[PDB]
Amino acid sequence: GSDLGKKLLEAARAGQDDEVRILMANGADVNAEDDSGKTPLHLAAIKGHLEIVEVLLKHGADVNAADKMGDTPLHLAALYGHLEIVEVLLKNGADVNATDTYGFTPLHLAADAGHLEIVEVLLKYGADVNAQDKFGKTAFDISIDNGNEDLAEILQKLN
Amino acid sequence: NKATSGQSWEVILKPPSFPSLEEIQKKLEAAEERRKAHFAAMLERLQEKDKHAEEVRKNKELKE
Amino acid sequence: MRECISIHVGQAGVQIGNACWELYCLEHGIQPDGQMPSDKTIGGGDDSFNTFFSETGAGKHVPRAVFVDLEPTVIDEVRTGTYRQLFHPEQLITGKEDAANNYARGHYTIGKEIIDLVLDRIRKLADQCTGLQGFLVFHSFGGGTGSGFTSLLMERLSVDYGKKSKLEFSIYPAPQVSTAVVEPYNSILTTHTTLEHSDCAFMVDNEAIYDICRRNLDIERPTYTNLNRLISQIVSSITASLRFDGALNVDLTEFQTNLVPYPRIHFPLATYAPVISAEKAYHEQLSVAEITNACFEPANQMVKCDPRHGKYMACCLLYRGDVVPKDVNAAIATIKTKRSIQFVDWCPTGFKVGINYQPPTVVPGGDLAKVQRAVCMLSNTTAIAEAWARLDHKFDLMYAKRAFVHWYVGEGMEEGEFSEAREDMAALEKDYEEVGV
Amino acid sequence: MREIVHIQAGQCGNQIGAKFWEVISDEHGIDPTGSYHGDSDLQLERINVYYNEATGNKYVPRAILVDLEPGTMDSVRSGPFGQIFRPDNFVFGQSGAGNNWAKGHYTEGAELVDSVLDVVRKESESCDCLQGFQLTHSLGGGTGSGMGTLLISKIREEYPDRIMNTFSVMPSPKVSDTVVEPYNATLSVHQLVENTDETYSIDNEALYDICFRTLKLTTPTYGDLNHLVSATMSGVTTCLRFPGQLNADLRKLAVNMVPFPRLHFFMPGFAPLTSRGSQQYRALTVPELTQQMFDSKNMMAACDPRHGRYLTVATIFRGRMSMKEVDEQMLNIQNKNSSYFVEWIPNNVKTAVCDIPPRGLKMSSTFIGNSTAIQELFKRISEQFTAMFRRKAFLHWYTGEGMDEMEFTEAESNMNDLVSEYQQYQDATAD
Ligand SMILES: Nc1nc2c(ncn2[C@@H]2O[C@H](COP(=O)(O)OP(=O)(O)OP(=O)(O)O)[C@@H](O)[C@H]2O)c(=O)[nH]1
Ligand SMILES: Nc1nc2c(ncn2[C@@H]2O[C@H](COP(=O)(O)OP(=O)(O)O)[C@@H](O)[C@H]2O)c(=O)[nH]1
Ligand SMILES: [Mg+2]
Repeated sequence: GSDLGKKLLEAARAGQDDEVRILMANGADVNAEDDSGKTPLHLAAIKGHLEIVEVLLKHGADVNAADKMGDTPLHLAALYGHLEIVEVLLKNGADVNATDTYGFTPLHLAADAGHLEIVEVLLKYGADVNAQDKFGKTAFDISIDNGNEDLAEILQKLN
Repeated sequence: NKATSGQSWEVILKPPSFPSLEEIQKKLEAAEERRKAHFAAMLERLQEKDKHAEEVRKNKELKE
Repeated sequence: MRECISIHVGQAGVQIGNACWELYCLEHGIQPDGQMPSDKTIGGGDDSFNTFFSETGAGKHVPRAVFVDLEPTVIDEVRTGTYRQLFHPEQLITGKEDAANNYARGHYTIGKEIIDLVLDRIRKLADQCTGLQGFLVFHSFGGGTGSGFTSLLMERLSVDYGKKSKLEFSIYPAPQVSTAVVEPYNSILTTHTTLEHSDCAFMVDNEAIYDICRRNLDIERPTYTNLNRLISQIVSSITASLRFDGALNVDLTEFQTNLVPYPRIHFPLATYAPVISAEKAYHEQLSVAEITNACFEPANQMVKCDPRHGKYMACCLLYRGDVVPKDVNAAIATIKTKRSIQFVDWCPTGFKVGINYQPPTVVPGGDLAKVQRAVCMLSNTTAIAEAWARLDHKFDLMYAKRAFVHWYVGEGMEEGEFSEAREDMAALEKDYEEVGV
Repeated sequence: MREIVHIQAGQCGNQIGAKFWEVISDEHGIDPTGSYHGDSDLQLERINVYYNEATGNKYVPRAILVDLEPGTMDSVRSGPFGQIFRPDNFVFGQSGAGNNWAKGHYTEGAELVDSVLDVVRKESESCDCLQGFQLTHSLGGGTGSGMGTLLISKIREEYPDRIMNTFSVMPSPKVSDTVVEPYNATLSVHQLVENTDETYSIDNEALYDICFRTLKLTTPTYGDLNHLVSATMSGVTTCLRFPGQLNADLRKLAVNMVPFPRLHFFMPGFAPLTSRGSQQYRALTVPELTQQMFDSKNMMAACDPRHGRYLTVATIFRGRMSMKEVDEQMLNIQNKNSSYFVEWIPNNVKTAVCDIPPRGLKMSSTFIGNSTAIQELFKRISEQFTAMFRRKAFLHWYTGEGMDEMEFTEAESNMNDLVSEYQQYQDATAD
């Protein structure tokens, strides 16, 4: 979406809440992709910008939009430890079991990052615990290899 | 005292009222043996890390 | 007989040497190629300038000097410069790597590699002497070569040349021109090691010279070239009596006899006058009274200190040019009336006076004006202890934290050497205090 | 002292290294073919510090280009000055480090290291008098970080008496999104504390902030960041490559700058700050250069110098200016701000003036500070490291390379001791 698309991506990365609103009204494309296929929603999800996530979604952003590595905004918020964003995306129809080019599910990424509360919310929302990445690893395997005792207990109940 | 290109005298205002070479070699020897012992201790500590990196590589094969 | 070998160590020593030898040549009428029309070829090898210059079969006059540096750039300038024909290549000695402003590096690491070669070149100069008086050693306190290599050399010279006189021209550090934070460490380490090996040392405080250049010569930002030209004038005043048929300070031993009453308190204060700008309007020449008065003014000193806060133990007045004894005696009499020239209990209150008829000489397009009469006072005052106290305080500040000590220890030096050197300085300050209490 | 051997490791190291070579070649009047086309004997006086003179009046950088990835080497060769480098000096692997310090330090790096040392030995043995080494690398990646520190240790083993100098780029979440940067940087800092003599802390946090806040660049690129790095690298090396009195070689610089062995992390500063192709209106004055030079906004490390005390400072002024004015301005700053300079290191600020200004400017100033405020950089990295480490995040990528958790604990402990040591000297009194 030209000038507006690059400006919208800049404002979601910077967390310029009021500048995102100004650009939507001007007609900036909500799903305007960047160099890596990241929409303003992936950028807000990486950087932890909760309100921007909510304004983008209310203005019809694509909750399941996949970048070039195949990561949706749910994979990014799960990796970066943004619990409140993982809860907002889930409530707005995010794919709990979405798979990137490496076979990573959001649970794969939350387990590796050691985000205990994110793993609990992902499992609550139906994350498959038996999913295997292209390395042949489940999220339980990830926690055991990391040495994460608390997380392996949290995942063993289903796996 | 009157010399060819000069002259000299005193003005009294008032009277008074009233081979070590071997040790040098021993000191330079000590400093040299100390500098080598400093370098040799840096080398043993780096040779120690080299053993750890060969240990790390053998541990990698224990996984896959 | 009665030859003096000059040794220039490190940048400061080499650069001051350049300025001194340029001035000596102007004074004796020696051209930069070593030729002089005034002399006769041996002959011809018995006039006073022969104490400092040897003569070759081609009628050329060669400085009895050795230039040493652990790095080649400064000496490379001597071997490419205006006086490249004055010196023979063997008397210009350089290494590849300098002492990196580290006394320990200059003394213990790098110095050890070139010491035998330097002594071999000194020995070749001494072989050409029939009555070697001794050595004049020029160096900085601050640099690693000037500090570290000098003390190593001084020790070896005491071994190889037994009871032979050694005088120093030492560059005392000033922050305006300093290149190393560690200069106080190097200064104290070199002073401790050289103390028992030096007979008489003339310190040159770079700040005193810097201030004289600014105030008397109207130089906004003095360079080493400005500093060295001024330094050379004072060195020339001190050595005039060795290089001309004197009457006072006729030999190196006489400096000791006249200025040093105790071997450790061997640091005389030099005061020179007049220092007048060359770019100045025609003015009436200063009288003998005016130049003598200027000798008792702290602003004209080669070291910043207050003689009013000390006591004299020896005083030498070295006049040059159009000077008459009647005017000197009258000037001395009037000075005692206006000035507190307090001597210690055990010394007589007086002066040893020397007039050297040779006119004061300046470098042609230099900063100094040519004068009819000049004077250099050499005095041994307890006030010079103030220069040691300033240095000792800076040493103490850093040493309490062992700041930079690892650089010396890494070169093989022991921490105990820093303590030993500092205790020797504390004993030196105590000696100055005790002398004239 | 004479020759410096330069090593470029990883993507960042090669990008920043290539920029350094193009900037210094222009200053020394060397074109992309290796021919000298300058107009001043000052440009060639100390040319030998960075260049070897080859047959036929050509000058060749004494540079070794290293990567575990081939792509960067191609980018260098294809660059403006790409043809100036010795072809045999390009040492590259085929499989990168995958942003993993362990792969760079123990696995892939170790497999390439001997090929690199053979090239560094050839360059070093050809030196009349080797000063030491200068390495450009990032701490956030895998090659520059892991392999770069491996190289430092291997070089320290063979040349224990030479100076080891680095231009180490610190990671920031503002410029990179790789989650493992805190692990890679902490593991590298542990190595640098023990194995380098002097490190220029080039912080991407500060470079981004300067571009965004001062230069008003909405979206800073690595090209914008690298314009600040190259200006800094040119400034801090001025004294090594032009005739002068102060910090003329790597050892004299270290002796003046490093009071305690571990405290060798420098905070670089630069004035005036400019954007690639900004049309800089009027040269700055000496009081303007001095004021800006000590300004937090002009620091290449994201630390406020007013939050600490300067142990030692090196200030380099470039261009035609009054040495009297520089001396007055420098004395004024020290007198006015006495409390930000340790009292127990007298005359700890050294100033140099070089007549040759850099490209595009008539007047410039470069600051090199050894400040206790650099602890803020280490605390930022330590907090990011701890947040991840305490949750056992991404550890399997490192242990999978044969590393143990203990190495992480040790690296973290060493960095916290460094912070504690800076604090100790910050609070020390001349009493
Ligand atoms: N008056 C004067 N002082 C100088 C000169 N050159 C250096 N200095 C001073 O001497 C000290 C530095 O010592 P240097 O003589 O340069 O060093 P060095 O003896 O060559 O030793 P290294 O370089 O460390 O191996 C500082 O106090 C300088 O200001 C000079 O030509 N004249
Ligand atoms: N300033 C700067 N930082 C860079 C550049 N390229 C990469 N980086 C940073 O370097 C780190 C990534 O390491 P990199 O050198 O690319 O990986 P390596 O090839 O494995 O050594 C991150 O902190 C990046 O932000 C560059 O050109 N300039
Ligand atoms: Mg030198």
